[PDB]
Amino acid sequence: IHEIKQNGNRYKIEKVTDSSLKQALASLRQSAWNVKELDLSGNPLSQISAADLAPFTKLELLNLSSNVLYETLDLESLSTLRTLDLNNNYVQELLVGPSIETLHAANNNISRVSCSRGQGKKNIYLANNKITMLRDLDEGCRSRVQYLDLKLNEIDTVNFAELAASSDTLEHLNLQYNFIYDVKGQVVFAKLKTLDLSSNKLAFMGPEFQSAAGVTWISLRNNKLVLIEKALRFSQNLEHFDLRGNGFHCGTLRDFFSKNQRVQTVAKQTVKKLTGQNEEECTVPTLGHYGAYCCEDLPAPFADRLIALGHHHHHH
Ligand SMILES: *[C@@H]1O[C@H](CO)[C@@H](O[C@@H]2O[C@H](CO)[C@@H](O)[C@H](O)[C@H]2NC(C)=O)[C@H](O)[C@H]1NC(C)=O
Repeated sequence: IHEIKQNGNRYKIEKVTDSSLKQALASLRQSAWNVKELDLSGNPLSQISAADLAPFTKLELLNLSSNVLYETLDLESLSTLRTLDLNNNYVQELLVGPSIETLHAANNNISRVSCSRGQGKKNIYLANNKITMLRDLDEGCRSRVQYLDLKLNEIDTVNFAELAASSDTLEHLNLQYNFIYDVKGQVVFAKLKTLDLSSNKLAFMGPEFQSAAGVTWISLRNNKLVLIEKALRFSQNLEHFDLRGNGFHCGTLRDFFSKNQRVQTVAKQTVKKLTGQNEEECTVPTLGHYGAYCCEDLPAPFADRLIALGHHHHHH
């Protein structure tokens, strides 16, 4: 009782099941040359094979969203596919081909993504999955990325070098709501416009952040920052700078802002825009401010001790 609706070279199939999918696709194969987009969203499909889709050699867009796909979705052999949407499924491991330009795969169980070597740019949407490290994405998936959304995953650390194959293409990196406690790596991201590392667990905004010197928008809101690398410099591009919700030593703010006066101004404007106030509200009134941010006097080695003792164990 399945239905194949159609509009030009774009087809949609409804009321299909694992048991009737094979038949539906046979019917579709009758006009395979005209199949540029196939929409299978909303069904109870629990699996689909590249082999099933192999005969559709002109297929550029495939929509599998809101099915019940699980385990491995391997479509690496669909050489023509440019856009794949499997939002809202249960996929654990995902493999896609050399023509992928846009990959929507939010709200799955994904812990592994692989992308065949390609030449174009990639936009990758992986919010709300089970990614625990950037190397869960293979090197193809980390090359020539333009937009990368990894929010609401379980990433523990970040090494910018692992994104070096996107140094010239990456424009947006969202890593908010992970559990990142350490960042390192020096990469010149020539095109990076936005970096979101808010709601992670960072204690030190270190020299690695020169990798983001050129951004327009950056947030480390609601981390656990105590210190900032005084040598960091941002550019005139910066319009949004959010370090609210941390635990800064006053000295570190004085040092950093002393050589980034315009950043101090951007910080104040950013807080004003978001809360209607020129400074953030502190949790403990025994706290003052340096510019817009709360801070405490952690002179001597107290600040360094908070950072070291924050992770008093060997490095994984
Ligand atoms: C894949 O199919 C889903 C479901 O039809 C699309 O999601 C909808 O997108 C349209 C247009 O953007 C919205 O009006 C609907 O509200 C969305 N529905 C849901 C449940 O999100 C989705 O856009 C399609 N993906 C692609 C890449 O075409």
